[PDB]
Amino acid sequence: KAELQSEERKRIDELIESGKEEGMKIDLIDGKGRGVIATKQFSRGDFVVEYHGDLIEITDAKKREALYAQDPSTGCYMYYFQYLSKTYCVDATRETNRLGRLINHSKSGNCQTKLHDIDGVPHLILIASRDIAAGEELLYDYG
Amino acid sequence: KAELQSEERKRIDELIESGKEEGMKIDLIDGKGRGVIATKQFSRGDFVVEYHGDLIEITDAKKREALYAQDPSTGCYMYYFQYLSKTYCVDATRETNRLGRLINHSKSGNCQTKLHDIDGVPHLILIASRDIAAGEELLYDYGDR
Ligand SMILES: *CCC(=O)NCCCNc1nc(N2CCCC2)nc2cc(OC)c(OC)cc12
Ligand SMILES: *CCC(=O)NCCCNc1nc(N2CCCC2)nc2cc(OC)c(OC)cc12
Repeated sequence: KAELQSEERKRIDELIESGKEEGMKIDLIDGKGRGVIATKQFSRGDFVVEYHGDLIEITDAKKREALYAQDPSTGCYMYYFQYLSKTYCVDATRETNRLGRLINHSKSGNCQTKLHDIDGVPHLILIASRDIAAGEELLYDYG
Repeated sequence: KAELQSEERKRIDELIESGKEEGMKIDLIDGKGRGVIATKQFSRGDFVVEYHGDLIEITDAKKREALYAQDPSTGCYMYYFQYLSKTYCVDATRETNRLGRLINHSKSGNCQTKLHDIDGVPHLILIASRDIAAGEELLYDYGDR
């Protein structure tokens, strides 16, 4: 073990809250376009990056969705989930410098999502679903 | 006022439970592209069409989102809402004969959303936000409002 689990949790909390993202970079994938590449090896289970965005409840998510007035054909950055009796939305619509929202989707990726609680506040993170080689495209799937 | 409210509530319920979607058609909208055009007049407040899809709970919404495994850049047909303190999703991903999911979005729209109850079951419907003349493209706004 619990000590090591608590200590790894602390390192994940510190990375999440620091504002820093390492071990990855934006690159153009041949025949695909923009994507995120691992610039270091990842082991199955390792923290990759947060899917960073504003955490809001469903009422505020509806207010935001109504006001963006963006066309739905271009995709949505608002992700919904339930956590301890509440429904939340991680709204990553804002065009920030964060890499989590840039990781492409795949029918079989090397990143999976997990909810990571920080003092009763859930964070949507990407963890490695298998071992990842440096240079591989980071690809998520829901799962 | 209660009589007119009840008569209309029954009119909306019958249309939903019959599958028939009258006064509109699929068309190449002038100067834009594919959409839905009104083929009759609609007064402000009138029922236009339901945003038809599978009504599911959040657990099943997560499983479907995981199974479709679609590229998120092409848009999403899964609409999340709260009704009587419970979370729902109307999933219109399936390509059916239904027109509601084909109505284009616009903040300058002529259709607004409303949650319409049928024996405790919420249905997401589109209602005319203003008068709509025949030949106008139907366009939705997410607002109530
Ligand atoms: C990030 C916000 C977002 O994209 N939300 C998507 C909500 C579900 N998708 C969707 N919803 C509707 N509605 C909901 C309320 C009545 C009309 N119409 C849609 C229409 C289209 O295309 C015409 C799409 O395309 C993906 C999605 C719709
Ligand atoms: C109809 C299903 C759907 O489109 N769901 C949208 C979910 C929110 N959008 C979104 N989410 C993520 N996540 C969620 C869990 C970690 C990764 N990544 C996204 C990435 C991209 O592009 C790279 C988009 O593009 C619109 C949306 C994402």
